[PDB]
Amino acid sequence: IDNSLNTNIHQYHIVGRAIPTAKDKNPNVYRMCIFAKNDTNAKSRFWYFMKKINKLKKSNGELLACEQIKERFPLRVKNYGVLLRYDSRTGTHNMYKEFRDTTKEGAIAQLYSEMAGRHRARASSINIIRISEISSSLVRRPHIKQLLKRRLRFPALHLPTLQKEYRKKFASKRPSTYRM
Amino acid sequence: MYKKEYVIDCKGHLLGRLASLIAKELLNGQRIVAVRCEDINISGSLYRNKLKYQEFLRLRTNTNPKKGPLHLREPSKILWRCVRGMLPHKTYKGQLALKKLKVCVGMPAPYDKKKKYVLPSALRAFRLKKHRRYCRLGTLSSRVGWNYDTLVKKNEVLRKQVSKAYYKKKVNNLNEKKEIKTEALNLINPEQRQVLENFGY
Amino acid sequence: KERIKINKNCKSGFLRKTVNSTKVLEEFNNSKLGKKMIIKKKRDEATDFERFQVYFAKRELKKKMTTIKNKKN
Amino acid sequence: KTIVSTQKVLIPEGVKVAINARKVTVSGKYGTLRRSFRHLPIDIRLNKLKKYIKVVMWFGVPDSLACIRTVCTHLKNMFTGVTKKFLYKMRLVHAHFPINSNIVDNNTRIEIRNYLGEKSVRFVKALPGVVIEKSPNVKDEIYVSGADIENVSLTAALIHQSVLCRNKDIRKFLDGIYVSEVTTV
Amino acid sequence: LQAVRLYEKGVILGYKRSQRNQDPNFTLISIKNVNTKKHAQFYVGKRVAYVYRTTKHHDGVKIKCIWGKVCRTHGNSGVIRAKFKTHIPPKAFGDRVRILMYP
Amino acid sequence: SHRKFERPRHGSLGFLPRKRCKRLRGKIRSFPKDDKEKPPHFTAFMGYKAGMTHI
RNA sequence: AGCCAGAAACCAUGCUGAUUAAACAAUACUAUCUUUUUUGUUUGCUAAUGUAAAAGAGAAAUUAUAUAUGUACCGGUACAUAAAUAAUCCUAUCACCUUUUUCGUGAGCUGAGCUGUGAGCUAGGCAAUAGUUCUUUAACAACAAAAAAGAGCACAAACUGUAG
RNA sequence: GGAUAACUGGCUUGUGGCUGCCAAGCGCUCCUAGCGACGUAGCUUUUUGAUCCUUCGAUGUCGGCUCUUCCUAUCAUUGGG
RNA sequence: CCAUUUUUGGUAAGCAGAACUGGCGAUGAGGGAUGCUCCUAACGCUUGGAUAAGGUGCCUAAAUAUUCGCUCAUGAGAUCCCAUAAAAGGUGUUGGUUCAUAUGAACUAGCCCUGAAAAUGGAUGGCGCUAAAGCGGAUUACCGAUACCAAGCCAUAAAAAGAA
RNA sequence: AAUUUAAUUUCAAUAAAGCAAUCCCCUGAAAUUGUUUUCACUUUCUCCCCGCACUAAUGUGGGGAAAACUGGCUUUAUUUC
Repeated sequence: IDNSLNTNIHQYHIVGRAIPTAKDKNPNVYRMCIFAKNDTNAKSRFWYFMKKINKLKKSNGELLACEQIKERFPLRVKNYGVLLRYDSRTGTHNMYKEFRDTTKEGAIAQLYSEMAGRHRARASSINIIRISEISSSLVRRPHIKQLLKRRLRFPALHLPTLQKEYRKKFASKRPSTYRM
Repeated sequence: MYKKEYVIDCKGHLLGRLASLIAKELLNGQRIVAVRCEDINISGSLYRNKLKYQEFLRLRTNTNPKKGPLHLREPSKILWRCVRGMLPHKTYKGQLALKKLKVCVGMPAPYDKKKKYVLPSALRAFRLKKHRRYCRLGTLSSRVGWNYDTLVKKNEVLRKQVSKAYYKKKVNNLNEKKEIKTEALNLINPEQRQVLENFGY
Repeated sequence: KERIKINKNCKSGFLRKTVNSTKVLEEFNNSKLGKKMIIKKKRDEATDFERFQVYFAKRELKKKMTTIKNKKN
Repeated sequence: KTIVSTQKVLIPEGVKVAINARKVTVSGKYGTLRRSFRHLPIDIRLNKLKKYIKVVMWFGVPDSLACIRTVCTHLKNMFTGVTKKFLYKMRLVHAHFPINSNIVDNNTRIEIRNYLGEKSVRFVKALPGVVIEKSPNVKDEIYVSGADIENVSLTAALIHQSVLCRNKDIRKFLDGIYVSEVTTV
Repeated sequence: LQAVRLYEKGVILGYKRSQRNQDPNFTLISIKNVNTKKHAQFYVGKRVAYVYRTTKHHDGVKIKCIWGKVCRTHGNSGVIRAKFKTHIPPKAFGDRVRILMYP
Repeated sequence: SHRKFERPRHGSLGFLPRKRCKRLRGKIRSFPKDDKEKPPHFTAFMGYKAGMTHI
């Protein structure tokens, strides 16, 4: 239960094979990791890739395993690099982008948020090919490179946003945006 | 009611939100006195607002402007007109709400004695990014030639100096009150004094 | 206001030991905002008798203060 | 975009800087110069002990970084102006006609008569705090001088624009008064 | 002064309106210092009194009463639904209503 | 469609409504602006039209 | 970012209307009449009632708000103080009469004395309950009667004609 | 009888009218000061169609006069490049 | 006669003519500001519930919600049917990608801009909105039909069942 | 507001011990239809050297060293700290 609120989307290891036949008595086993909102969606995404890659379809295959993946440490930061193929209005484009997070799932959430925000690209039009941990020295993006410096601080960059109780319509004196 | 009158200092506020928030309350039934109405902000630039007002000025009833729309030039009336836009003024509830709103340029003396309040959700540097262009309504009105600003500025400075003497008097009186209060904590019962210290005052 | 310099990662035990060592809650409470918050918390949770006692004490205080102000004239 | 952007702006030597209340102000040998930055997002700070001024912005974006350089260049000019005084030298060109230059209002307004033989009067008063002097060194030169780089430049430009005439060609009609040389005294 | 109350102020809003559509079965109350769902839930079962003054005497008094109870929320910012024993007047929209501390 | 030949309107539009004047007296709509420098003096005078001559 | 000059364009100025604002101010003279208290307002008429808001209807900085305000110096310098702001402060139910002490303020006499009024302290034993709750009839405003006290123009008609 | 023409209106804008982009040439030399073929993209309803949705128990069918208002795609006048 | 998809003639047409299905017609409640056909959903009379389409700054009922982007427009932009905008550009900003030697090229597509002219005054439905109330996501909460669930009542239909 | 016994790479401390020092939990980079082998990667409010106050900062840019406080693992007990 916890008390925890925001942000959800999960990681699944799915394994499947072609249905056994007289013609082939030892089907090829195919495995993939898939980021999805649930197991049924994860199976469908696996099937879409199985259909695109192989000539296998749900009617001609069998599930060997499907199991949810949990990240090794929830609170230790890693730099995840993700390679995407996405579709524009005209056609197809490739991108490999870098995200600092404690979770691969969080990095995918940032990626979907970026693809939506910077290109107006819909979830349907994205294909994730590999998300993996990248060393600090190796990183291309300057926005991730800046985080990786020796020392970091800010004088508070964010406006207040008090609880509903204290968002009342009238104030007694003029306030300030933030303390110095 | 919630309070006898809410008096609102329009300095630092953005037009739309101040009007919109007032309108829902106004419909609920509070009477609200907007003071310093000239010093409200529109979020467009000076040019952008001038352009919009010029277009508004262009609007007319071709066959007879005597029964046409009104190009209201007072900042209070501009605010009033905008609030009317946010009311169903053709209804009886709307007519009543429209009557309840009071708008005042600068600070009038029956309300200079009175307290003034502000709307924190309508403050410009709360709700508009710092680098964006903007314009004060009185300045905009002056820009499209409808200057009544210099008189208000003269009035405000005169009133503000007198007010400053009032504030120093109020502060002085509070200092003396605090001294008397602190003196008389010894004069009250110990156990009661200790209870009063324990939960604060 | 407070900050204590820390290592790269957390650790719950080392944080607990360091927080106990530096006495940060005490310093926060000593600071004015901590005082405002603890006074509000106590006041809210107080009993009807406690509330009457506070009212009674202020009423006593006002009587004495007015007596001084009259005497002072 | 950037986390931190900074600038360290050269010592104003022998002169009195003040950074209080967003209207950055330097006084010196030739004047006191005032210039607001209240609309800018920067934490301009006076370094003071070793002199210098330090400009810093937190969480900058490329426009803001540019503003830091614009402001530092302005501060450098402000220091230069009060220390040594800005001179805009304007040379008067004419193929034929005499242009009569009467500086009036105690060296504050140049009155111009007879550009292209016009027999009509062009008046240009100076902006606040700036001198319009003449050259004894060479006949056509006009000195526009002051503490503020902007007021002298604007005044000189206004003098040029006021003289310059509308209509027909210009390519062989080179006549007029033009800024030649930006210096200090 | 000697007439001191116990029971607390609120404002009786409209009916439980909808956009261009009307339900008079439910009334909407804004309760004076209540600005959130959790706080509205605190007073959820309470008896409500709408007291009003007449044009002229009835039996012998000029003061009359409609009785109700708050019964379920209508929002997240302190708007609560109250059901009364009969439909209340549109005349009384935006008026003050009285909230008993019982049960 | 457009008119065959172009002419302005007859008469000023700026004196509509071309109704009766409210008050008989020739009321001054606006005074000349005051000048602090000048010595105090009257700005207007009423007189009666007696007739015309040539000079 | 910051600025500047610059057009028969734009808004004022100017000028016209303004029962287009169901708008308003100042001045002059005036209508048995005006003022305070009490009771009432449960042939067309001749005593007479209304509130879209009472219920603690409590609340004085100021530019801001990528920093302010005092105070001391000479718009500038220095030193303080605020900074989750109404997450507050103010606040009021200690009835009675009687014993005793202090202080605010009014009034009469010609700044003092006394008395009245308002506020506190000190000592006493004394109040109520309508049989379980069914609006807490407690605010504002208007009026009629009863007592006590007070100080006129316009229209018309004739005449006019700068009006019709 | 608008179950069906001739009239406005309406859809459409072929046709008419107007603006483009390109660069082979023309423009002494020079693609673009001015032009602009061979192409290709729009806009408009200031033309005429296509049309037959509206009106056939009557919306008076051309032109002129008079008279006013609105547009700009600016012919002149102002400021300009 | 209308819509999707397939479709023939015609430059095109809210034009002429079809196919399959569903509608409308003859039928409506809620949404789409508004509207015969779009979406949700088809209706005895009532009470309560929980939702749909759809929304939740104010008009106008629910969030000035949360969360990450993008966006400044001297005519920004705002939801199928739905009421215009293209080729062509842009040293405006944002992501990419290919190349070359922390710098120079070249592309690419997001937004935004020029390209973008018309008749009473004028229209994201209006006000307004830019730390959005815009545009692209995602996260929750709330409001939201006469449909849906539960209950009552009415009639019809069918079924039980009956000749002290 | 909770709650049961399961399931599925959960933890986090507690106080006594060890192990290695960019090394380990990890994660990089490398050498036909298998494994495996190599060196890359932590901290620091430690110290030194150069810049000698050069800072966004109670510091700081560059060069080196230092350690295991810090962290990681193996243990042994411990869960109402």
